[PDB]
Amino acid sequence: AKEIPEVLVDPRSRRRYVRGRFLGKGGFAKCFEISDADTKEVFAGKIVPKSLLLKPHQREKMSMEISIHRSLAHQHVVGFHGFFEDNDFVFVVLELCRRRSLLELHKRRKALTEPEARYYLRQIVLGCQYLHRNRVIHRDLKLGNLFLNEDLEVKIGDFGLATKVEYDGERKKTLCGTPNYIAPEVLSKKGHSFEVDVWSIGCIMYTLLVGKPPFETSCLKETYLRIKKNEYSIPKHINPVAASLIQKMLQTDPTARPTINELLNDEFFTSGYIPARLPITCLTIPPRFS
Amino acid sequence: SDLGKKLLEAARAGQDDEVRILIANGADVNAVDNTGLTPLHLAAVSGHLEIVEVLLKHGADVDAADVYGFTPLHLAAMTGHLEIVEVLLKYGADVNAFDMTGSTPLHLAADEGHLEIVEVLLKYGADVNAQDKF
Ligand SMILES: CCN1C(=O)C(/C=N/c2ccnc(N(C)C3CCN(C)CC3)c2)=[SH]C/1=C(/C#N)C(=O)NCC(F)(F)F
Repeated sequence: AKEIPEVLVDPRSRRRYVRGRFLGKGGFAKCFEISDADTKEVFAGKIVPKSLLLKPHQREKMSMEISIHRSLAHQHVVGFHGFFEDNDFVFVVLELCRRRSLLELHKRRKALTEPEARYYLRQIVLGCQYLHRNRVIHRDLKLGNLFLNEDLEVKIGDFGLATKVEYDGERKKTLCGTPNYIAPEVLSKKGHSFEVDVWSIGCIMYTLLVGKPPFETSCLKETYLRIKKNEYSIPKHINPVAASLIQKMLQTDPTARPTINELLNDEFFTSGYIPARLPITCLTIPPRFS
Repeated sequence: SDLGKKLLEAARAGQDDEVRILIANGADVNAVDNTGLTPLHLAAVSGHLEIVEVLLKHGADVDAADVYGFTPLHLAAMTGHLEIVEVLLKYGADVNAFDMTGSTPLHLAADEGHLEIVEVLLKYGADVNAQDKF
């Protein structure tokens, strides 16, 4: 199976990108630090072998990620710089997020203080509101694709499971892969829409404040039964306003969850301290006035 | 490693005597957790000076980089632990080590307002125009 070219050549512009360090992988993709050989500008290069794109659902994922992401520009969405291909690889040029993702933050800190959860969650919800108003459902929101830049600003990425809503009240009936936080309506026959993104934000909120996932056990079957039955417990130390907002988002009936705008306007976002800046120490140890 | 996991826990928690025991019993001082933190990173960021010295004498890798590209010196500089900054430099810590943002311990100390650390790092040859290249 083909080695990745050491230098990525865009056949349109003929810009050369030198391949640097491995950053990450998942599904059919590896991501690498790449730099313009002329400007010295540094990007994340997503690299996908066409050997892993022979099936319909895989070619669908690559094409849909590119067509959705290339149309997006927002403070809380990964920068999209371009895409090109040779005979063996598809190459996607993205904003390098030098402070990893909320997964790395989660593994080091476990439960955040509430003000830090409030800081990160507002940026997630603003990015997702911009997606929902452009008729984009992400469908795979997870700590690992909530990236951080040098200013610890959240950037939503990995639009591989994303879809575009084509008409009003449409219920999508298919997914080209399995979401991280499976909404109960995805487990059912009834189809799904924007509200899967609000479910996933509810799971992320629980995880940031509690330090573990709300439904995940060792057995995928037990987990799915817990989702279908809406069985989870919020520990008693979570503040009431936060607990109430987790309960609005983690409801079986999707029409009963708040819309992304109703979520943005929840009392949680105004009930306590809103940090301006988090210190860089917040990646490893708890802050005091935050 | 079971002793590796125990040594990481002891160093984080500042349990000096539990650290000396684990080392004597064959603990990897270069044990790494699920985001690249070593015992030295965890002692350095938590302000546990005695454990930093114990680890360095028992061969702890002074420039071990975590999943952010932080060395124990980066973590000591951003948390304002002057004695740990000095001990780490004396054990040959790269004063101009770069994290994955191209930041030196000096950039991080300046950003957090640890100006005593900024002064110490300049004394041990920190370069204000330190630049990472490809
Ligand atoms: C949003 C763009 N993006 C990034 O900016 C990423 C940045 N990862 C970083 C940043 C800084 N350092 C590292 N290291 C591994 C360093 C290596 C040296 N070491 C000492 C320290 C760690 C990794 S990963 C990424 C992805 C996207 N899209 C992506 O991983 N996507 C999922 C995929 F791959 F599955 F398709």
